Amino acid sequence: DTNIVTLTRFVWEEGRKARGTGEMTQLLNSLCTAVKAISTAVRKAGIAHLYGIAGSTNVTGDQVKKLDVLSNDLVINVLKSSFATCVLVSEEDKNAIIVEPEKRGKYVVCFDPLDGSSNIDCLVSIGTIFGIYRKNSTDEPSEKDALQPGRNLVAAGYALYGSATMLVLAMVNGVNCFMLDPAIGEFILVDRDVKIKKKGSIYSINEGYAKEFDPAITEYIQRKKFPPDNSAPYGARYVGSMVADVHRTLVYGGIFMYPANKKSPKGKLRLLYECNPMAYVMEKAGGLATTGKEAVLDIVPTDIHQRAPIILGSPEDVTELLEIYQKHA
Amino acid sequence: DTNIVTLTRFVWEEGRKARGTGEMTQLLNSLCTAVKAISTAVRKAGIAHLYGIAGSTNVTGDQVKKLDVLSNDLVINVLKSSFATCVLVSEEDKNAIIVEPEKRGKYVVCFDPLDGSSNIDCLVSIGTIFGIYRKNSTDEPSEKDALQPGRNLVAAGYALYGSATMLVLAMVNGVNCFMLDPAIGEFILVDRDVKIKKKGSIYSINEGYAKEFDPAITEYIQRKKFPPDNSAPYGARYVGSMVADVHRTLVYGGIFMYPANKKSPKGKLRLLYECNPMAYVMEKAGGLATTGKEAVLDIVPTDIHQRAPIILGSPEDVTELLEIYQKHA
Amino acid sequence: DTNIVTLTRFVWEEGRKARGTGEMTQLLNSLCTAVKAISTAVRKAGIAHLYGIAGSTNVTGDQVKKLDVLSNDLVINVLKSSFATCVLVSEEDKNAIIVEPEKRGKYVVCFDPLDGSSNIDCLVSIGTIFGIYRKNSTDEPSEKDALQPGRNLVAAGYALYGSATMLVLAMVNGVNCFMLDPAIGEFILVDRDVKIKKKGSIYSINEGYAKEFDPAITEYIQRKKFPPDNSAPYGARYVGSMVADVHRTLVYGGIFMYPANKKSPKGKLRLLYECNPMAYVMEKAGGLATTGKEAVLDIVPTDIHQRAPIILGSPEDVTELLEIYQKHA
Amino acid sequence: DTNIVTLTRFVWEEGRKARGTGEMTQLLNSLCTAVKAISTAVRKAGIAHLYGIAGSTNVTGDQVKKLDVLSNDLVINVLKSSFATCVLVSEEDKNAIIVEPEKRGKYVVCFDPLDGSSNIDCLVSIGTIFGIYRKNSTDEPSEKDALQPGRNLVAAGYALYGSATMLVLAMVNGVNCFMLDPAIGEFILVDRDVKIKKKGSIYSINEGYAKEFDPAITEYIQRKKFPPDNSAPYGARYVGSMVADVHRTLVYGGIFMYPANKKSPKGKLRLLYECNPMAYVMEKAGGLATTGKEAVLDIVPTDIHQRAPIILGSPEDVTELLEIYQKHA
Ligand SMILES: O=P(O)(O)OC[C@H]1O[C@](O)(CO)[C@@H](O)[C@@H]1O
Ligand SMILES: O=P(O)(O)OC[C@H]1O[C@](O)(CO)[C@@H](O)[C@@H]1O
Ligand SMILES: O=P(O)(O)OC[C@H]1O[C@](O)(CO)[C@@H](O)[C@@H]1O
Ligand SMILES: O=P(O)(O)OC[C@H]1O[C@](O)(CO)[C@@H](O)[C@@H]1O
Ligand SMILES: [Mg+2]
Ligand SMILES: [Mg+2]
Ligand SMILES: [Mg+2]
Ligand SMILES: [Mg+2]
Ligand SMILES: [Mg+2]
Ligand SMILES: [Mg+2]
Ligand SMILES: [Mg+2]
Ligand SMILES: [Mg+2]
Ligand SMILES: [Mg+2]
Ligand SMILES: [Mg+2]
Ligand SMILES: [Mg+2]
Ligand SMILES: [Mg+2]
Repeated sequence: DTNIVTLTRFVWEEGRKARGTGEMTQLLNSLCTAVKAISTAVRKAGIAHLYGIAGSTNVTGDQVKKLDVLSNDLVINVLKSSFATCVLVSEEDKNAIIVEPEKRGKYVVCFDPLDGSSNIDCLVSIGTIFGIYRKNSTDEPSEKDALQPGRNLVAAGYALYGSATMLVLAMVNGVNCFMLDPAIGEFILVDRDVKIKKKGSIYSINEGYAKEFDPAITEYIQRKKFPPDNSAPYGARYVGSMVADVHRTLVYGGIFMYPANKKSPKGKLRLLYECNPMAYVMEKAGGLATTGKEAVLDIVPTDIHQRAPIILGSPEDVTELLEIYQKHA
Repeated sequence: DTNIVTLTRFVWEEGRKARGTGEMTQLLNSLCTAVKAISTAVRKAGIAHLYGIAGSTNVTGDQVKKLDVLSNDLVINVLKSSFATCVLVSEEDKNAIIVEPEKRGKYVVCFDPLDGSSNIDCLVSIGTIFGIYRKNSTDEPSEKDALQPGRNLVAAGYALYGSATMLVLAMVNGVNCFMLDPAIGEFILVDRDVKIKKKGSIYSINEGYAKEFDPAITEYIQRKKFPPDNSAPYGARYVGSMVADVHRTLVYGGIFMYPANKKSPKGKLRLLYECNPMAYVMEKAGGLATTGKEAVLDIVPTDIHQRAPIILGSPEDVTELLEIYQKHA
Repeated sequence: DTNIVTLTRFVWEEGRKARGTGEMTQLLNSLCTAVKAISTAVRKAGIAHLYGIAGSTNVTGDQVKKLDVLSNDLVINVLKSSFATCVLVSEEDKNAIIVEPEKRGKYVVCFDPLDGSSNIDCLVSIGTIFGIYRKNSTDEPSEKDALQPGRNLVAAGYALYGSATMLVLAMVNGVNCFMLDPAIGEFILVDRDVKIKKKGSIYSINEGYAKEFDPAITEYIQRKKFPPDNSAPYGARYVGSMVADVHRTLVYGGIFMYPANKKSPKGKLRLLYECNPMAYVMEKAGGLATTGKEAVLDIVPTDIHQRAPIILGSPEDVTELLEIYQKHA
Repeated sequence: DTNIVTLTRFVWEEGRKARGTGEMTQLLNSLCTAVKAISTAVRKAGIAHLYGIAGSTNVTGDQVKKLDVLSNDLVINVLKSSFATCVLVSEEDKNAIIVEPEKRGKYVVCFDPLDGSSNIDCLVSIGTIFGIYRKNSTDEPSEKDALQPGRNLVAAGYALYGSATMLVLAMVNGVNCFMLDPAIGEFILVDRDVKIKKKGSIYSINEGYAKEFDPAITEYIQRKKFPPDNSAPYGARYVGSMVADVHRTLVYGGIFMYPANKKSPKGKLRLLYECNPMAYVMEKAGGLATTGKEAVLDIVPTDIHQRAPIILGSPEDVTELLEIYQKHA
């Protein structure tokens, strides 16, 4: 169209304001390259024979897939080569990766290189999740520097490999959506300064765990099906990939839940590279993100791979649920 | 790789056996071209400004979307130009389209040009559904020729615009999956002669209608959450696009339900271009497809736009549900 | 645009007229798949490390390149699998390939799988050339069936991997250009029934052989630079890939020459899979194609790999040259 | 491959050394986006109906084409939005474009947005040419700042839309080739620190102007055809697009000539955005670039649209020609 707002440009201009080393741009710019490479391998994964196990288990017990490994090498290498990072945390690595001194920059990046594992083989939409923190310490970089609360985030978001490829990016001022254009391989701004509705009509949870749910979730779900005021019941949606279910929740509004259950005190989703980035996006969009007892973004992690319940979405729906928990406490 | 099994080749060879006019190949071959064009517009739909209403209502009351209109023109035109069709039924047209005499062939094609409407804007996977019948009558072609039971189907299947684009094709001998390769725009065979597991671990239904469900569905869902034998409960998945939920059901096994409810005697999904094609795929894959009272494929339609409950999936799961209905009858 | 004239459709309709086995369509349709695969590997050849020698010499003494080998396997396999061919002649194979009995069809296809070898590494436009003959004999298929004059051709043309990818196709009624659309991988009709100008302003020959040229070529070139009537001199163009130089000659008009020289009685270009297909295109376009002494299309070959001088182009320019040769004879 | 040297990365690292504002990277990075957009429109130009005149004449008398206009808007807009430029000179604009104050940076960029005009319609390879100078003056930016000799260049090069898309980039330390990967839309390093052979075997000139050539060119051409030492004659190549002929000359070696003629005292190629960028590339590659009487890079321009003879290539060939001119002087 001959004037093209790309994620690359939009980023200079934003951080142009606060005169900067500009290495955030180099960082985000390297992450896009990793995102396009993953998007491309995923669009042809059965032709490239990329579905299957790799033959290892990761620290949180996931059966690793070939695409986990490809997308993880891709993200690690482009992050290093950006000269903008010093500590990397990934779902797929037991410990934090410390960047070699020549390539160090001031940022720590937590990421899930491929989220949605149960959905790879059936071609359901899948994604990549990331959060970026500035290094706070003066000490030599270490795993410690990844142990900050989600409120310290400077940038967060995700790539969605859906019917189209979208890069959702949240920073201190707001949330912006960029769609990948396959013909020129740029990320193009499509939604500016996104805000989630005050209240939704959709609830998204895996109801197969009904037997393990706490009484607050149980009551809340029953209320979504049998409204007390005789309003229309909520529709149910659970795609089964966090990135897809959170993304719909952002665009259409509503609520997404992966609560603590009887079996899991801490839920299943991982705090550093699933829960915090999603909660940061939601908060920057005007929504909320809570365990049922406290804000996800205030938790000080003690383990890079720790888990957390999460309930996120429109503020009115998330608040109604918080009240049920307070009512039971 | 220099030997390429494309959907085009695989089709000559199959129908090569029964020496043929070969116009089925011309037909399926034209449908691929429509499928690649739709796949391409969908991958860049927000950049092309293709999300939104068109500003009409279709015969079954859907709020029409720009992509409904594009994908529907694309399918109509390529079907005509194939010289293989005489009657077209589409979700988006009040009546059957009769093909102009110069372009007539012996096939009637029912299709949903873009399925998954609620999922377009949030980038969730979406699709195209079709079923092909031979003309049975000697009369001038008419809407009548689309009114055959699903058992008369000669070919059926769907395109899935997911993380990758897949063409699932069922014919008298079996079901085969072809993945679109974006670099050369061919459909490449990836799964040969697919069979669905005897029994699954996943149930897929919109539980927001709990208040309208009949007692058979209600009991069946409660049994999936609280197993009587104390086996692990089923996981829940509901993407919200028929094509995506059926596809997962085909690959991983399990069950998919869009049952009659108190509000809808006939359910919501449409018999000619949603229920029959999916039920034909399932049956050709070794699964089942029933209203709760009879086989989808035996219903003789009386209206091109009529609806039908549908419950489809692994034979063991679909049978357990049928028993509950018999138990209540 | 929702009505798409593809090479696939245009071919059914043409041969629809003369009711046919339709295996020409299957043939041309398989050749497109090979053409898109080659087009794709060529667009990324330095990234895939596809420039270089393969490490063999072919029958006419060419230093073979990796891309020669890839494009040649691709063309052989798709031709076989089309069930439309019984004898294949390729630049890259010492002898004619006889197709295994199960896959036999009635066509013999001569082809140059990758033309333009000197131009691969410098990214200059390159191509694929082919001619198709019906089998005339009743004998078991043999190399003999490829030894027919170019006038027996039923179809001929070329793919050009230039700034865009074009498939030029000549058949009994005329010449049509199809451009490959990278987004949907179809060949789309762009120029219908092409005709070359009666007279051009461009001459295309490698003038580095001035010392070996016969006196007819020498005089003709001097006349192009110093017109006797004081008209503007012709411009010179020599891309150095037959497919590119012939294609420009077709579109803009003019003349292309690879004449016999003192060193080569028969010139360098190869009769079966370079000279005949190009001469058939030219003649179907209203131009001419001659050795300097006789029509290329009338030569009865005695060797699948024999060479022939060729001078082709607008009829007025090619005739002026023929007169010079008659004048010298 | 999971480690990807892109033009983007390679540029940070180079200019990383000399700690910088980094706006050269932003500049080159914006130019790539323009280059991919042009590459994409050119690959489908006949399907998009992009061949034809626009219906104007530019300052140096060229009949303007639709693609001239598209590629020129694309380059202007991405240059502005980079915040790295203050003065733009383009073939297609009568005067220098002064950038609006908010978007000013320190660089002046001269460019030919689409070179190769005679070759667009016949699908011959075409290109984009550019040279970048730092602003030297303290005055408000003006056309004056584009009037520097080619020796002041900080960066120069070209995009080639050939069988593949290549970005050739010359800077103070050397010349590097990046190939565009269509699947991820990045420029990937393929040739590092390119050097042109000391001596070639190819001469590239439009011999249709034989009647207007000076006696030095005439003798030089005759020597290429009739070697005095009885070595093999040079091959001739003239694609007819400067970018293609210069690129081959860089890779294979040899010589390229667009000399002053009797009709044109200054030749035809344009100094600011054709001759200088090409001469800078050549010199950085170890070759030479001369008018026949002086180095192209030393000419102080007096007019943004002035023309210059140019003879460029391997140093041994270019020197032999210079000697002929000295011999005639
Ligand atoms: O199958 P479950 O227990 O509902 O898990 C679904 C969740 O698991 C994940 O795959 C991560 O493991 C998320 O993407 C998704 O939200
Ligand atoms: O929102 P609901 O009532 O669950 O409808 C979902 C169904 O509707 C459809 O969009 C068709 O209208 C299907 O693709 C999907 O199965
Ligand atoms: O280098 P030469 O002798 O001019 O050969 C050019 C010819 O050679 C070919 O590469 C075939 O060998 C043709 O494509 C082209 O016309
Ligand atoms: O047709 P001519 O006079 O040889 O001009 C060819 C030159 O013209 C250009 O098109 C620029 O006008 C160059 O790309 C090419 O070198
Ligand atoms: Mg995992
Ligand atoms: Mg995850
Ligand atoms: Mg993961
Ligand atoms: Mg609808
Ligand atoms: Mg539907
Ligand atoms: Mg629909
Ligand atoms: Mg060869
Ligand atoms: Mg050849
Ligand atoms: Mg060849
Ligand atoms: Mg021009
Ligand atoms: Mg130019
Ligand atoms: Mg130009």
